Amino acid sequence: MVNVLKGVLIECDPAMKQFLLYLDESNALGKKFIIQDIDDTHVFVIAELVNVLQERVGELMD
Amino acid sequence: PGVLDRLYGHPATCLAVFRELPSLAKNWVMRMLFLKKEFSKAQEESTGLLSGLRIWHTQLLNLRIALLGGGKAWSDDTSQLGPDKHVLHFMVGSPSAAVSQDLAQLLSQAGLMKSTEPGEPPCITSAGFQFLLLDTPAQLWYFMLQYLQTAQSRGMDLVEILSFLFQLSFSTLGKDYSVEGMSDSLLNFLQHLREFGLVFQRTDQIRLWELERDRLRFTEGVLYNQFLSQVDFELLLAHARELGVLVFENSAKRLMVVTPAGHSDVKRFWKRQK
Amino acid sequence: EDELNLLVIVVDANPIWWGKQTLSKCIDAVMVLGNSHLFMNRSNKLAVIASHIQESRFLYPKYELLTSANEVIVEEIKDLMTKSDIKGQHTETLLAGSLAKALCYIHRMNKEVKDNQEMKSRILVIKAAEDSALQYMNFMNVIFAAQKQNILIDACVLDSDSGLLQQACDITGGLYLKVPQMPSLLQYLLWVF
Repeated sequence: MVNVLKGVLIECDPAMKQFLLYLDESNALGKKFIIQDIDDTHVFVIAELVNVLQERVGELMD
Repeated sequence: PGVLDRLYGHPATCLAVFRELPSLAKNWVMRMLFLKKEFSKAQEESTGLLSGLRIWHTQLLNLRIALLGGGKAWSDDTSQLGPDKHVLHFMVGSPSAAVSQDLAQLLSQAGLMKSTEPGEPPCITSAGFQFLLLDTPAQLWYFMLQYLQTAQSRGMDLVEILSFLFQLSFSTLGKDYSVEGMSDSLLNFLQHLREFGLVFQRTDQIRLWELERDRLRFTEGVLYNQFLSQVDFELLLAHARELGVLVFENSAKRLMVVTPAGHSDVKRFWKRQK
Repeated sequence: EDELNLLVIVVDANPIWWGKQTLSKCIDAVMVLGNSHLFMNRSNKLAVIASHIQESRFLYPKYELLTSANEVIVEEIKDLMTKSDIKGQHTETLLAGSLAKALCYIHRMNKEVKDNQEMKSRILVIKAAEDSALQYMNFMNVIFAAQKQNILIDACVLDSDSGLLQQACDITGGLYLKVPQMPSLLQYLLWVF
């Protein structure tokens, strides 16, 4: 089962903020690169480099 | 009179018994201090002997004058003993003892100037690795050594003392780290150095804990694992992450799991053997 | 330092010291204490008296004098050691006599000082011995004189039971301490009073 490995960052956001990150992913310019996938409602596989952006954008956004 | 040797003897016995491993000696040594002491002491085991050595000079503070001179006489013996002996605990003991002899003003500046012990304090002072505890006794020794010299007219030691200058790099480090304790020790060295030789030398805050919390926000740096060949290899590789305590998440119906970066390598090794 | 201060130390010589088995050490400690006391202020003076079994005697009479004080004390005590009044041959000591001597000295020093300003004095007793009924009138006479004089009499009982001394401190408004651990003598002298 050690078939495949992928370095990624695991984000453990709340059931409120996650969807926002989704929204950040789409309807965005130079984006949609951001989320690898939604593993759980709470957790997402995302970014790497994008994490700095996702966090900052969330901050700036309401 | 006959009682004196007996009573104090019992505490000599107690210190002797739990002499080796920890730091039992300090309290008992003090009691022992009051009641050729140095010559006789020398035979006894080093640790504890040093402890007694340390506190006795401190304890001195007419007949007292006689005592100081007597101590001065065998300052060499302790000094010979100090070197040669030279853990952090031991190291603390050697400088603490040296420091104490220094304040007494019994030690000969010459002799001290050319001795390994002075090199050793700045050596530990230089190295980043030494702990805060070693640092404070090392620092104190230096301060006391300089304190001892109330002249510098005739004090070769106030040359080697200059070895403080070497410390600045150490202070730069220490500063880089948030080690306030170390820095304070440095300042004491500087201030003391200047002192000896000065003549010769020319609500509202509620938003501030919230602004601190804005600098912390979570995610983890991570490996994901997928496309696992059969369930036994998820469960082995998963249980071997869970005992390593670096599972961030798991879902057995996905055959998918997550490890933070610090145990990527123990997983990469277990995936290769079994 | 403005006020001249005389501290008289009465040392109980009794052979009880044998039980103490050391007198030599007690002297060394007392000397250290005196040196510190004299060093604290220019105006401090010290007088030392020995209350022996047979009689009271003056060991010594400023800090500059300390070297003199040390020699005078060592020599004086050695003379005292004599066999008579040996061990508990005589349980008591002549404290009344010692106190009388102390008050006389304090008075004389005071008169000279009277020419000048006021003097403050206090008496310290290092007590090894036991009190006796015969002693009551004489001791109390001296004690009451001190109280009237407003001279505190402090007492450090290394051992034995001198009730009169305990009473003496109470009347005098002085301090009385029965020392547990006699070897801690130096600490008591410095700390206690």
